Amino acid sequence: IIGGEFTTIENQPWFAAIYRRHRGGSVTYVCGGSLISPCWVISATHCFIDYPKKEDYIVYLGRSRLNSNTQGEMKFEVENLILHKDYSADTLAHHNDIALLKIRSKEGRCAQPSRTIQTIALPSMYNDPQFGTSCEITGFGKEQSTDYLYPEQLKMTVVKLISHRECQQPHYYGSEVTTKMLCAADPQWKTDSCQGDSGGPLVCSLQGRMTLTGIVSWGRGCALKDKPGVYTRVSHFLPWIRSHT
Amino acid sequence: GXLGRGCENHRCL
Repeated sequence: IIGGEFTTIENQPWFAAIYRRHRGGSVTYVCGGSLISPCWVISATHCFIDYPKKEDYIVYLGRSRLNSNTQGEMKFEVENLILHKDYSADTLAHHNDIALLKIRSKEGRCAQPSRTIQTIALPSMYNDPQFGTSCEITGFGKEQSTDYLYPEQLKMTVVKLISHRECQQPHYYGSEVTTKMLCAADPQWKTDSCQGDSGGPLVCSLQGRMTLTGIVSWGRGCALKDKPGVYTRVSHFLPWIRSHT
Repeated sequence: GXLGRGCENHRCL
């Protein structure tokens, strides 16, 4: 996404677009993801939990448009789909909402770095930006409530990190938000991630290094007053990421 | 019911 700007994949080169092939052969967009190493994309478990058959998924890198080709784009199959075993969902909140996709081209190759395909750095253990930090989100999600199709062009926006203390206020999310989550929103509630942006990156500049701080996970509505976007706090899951890769 | 971020690619969506 709501608000923000249209972007191109060269400005977001770690961005992974994940689709699912349906019975009958139609393909639909599922979620975003982030390239963290040449063979590994990180995303959200909630994006796959209802259809956990890895053969059905297609992952694109270097892609700026939803339904047309981008020069330099690479297409991948999923070799291994790793969902978090302690994933659960409440009415609003999603817990341990993190997934790993090992990707492989039909030739058995991983991603080849380029102008439009790059990895994003992971954060260090229990190291996050201070609240109030401006961070970027990217995706093909809804631009407004009334959208019935996702936008054709990739989008990005900038939101500010919100403290756990603020996010757990009773008119925010109360105790439904936990310390393994990060909240972020626009101070004027004019821009946010929305449906279809799940799984995609929340990127902050840490020590001059662009870092994957969060994964789009949940939220009530989109750009709704006092209802931030909620993101999986990547820095908490480093042991899980390290043990599964 | 099950709408928005968290509910992509769900039967309940």
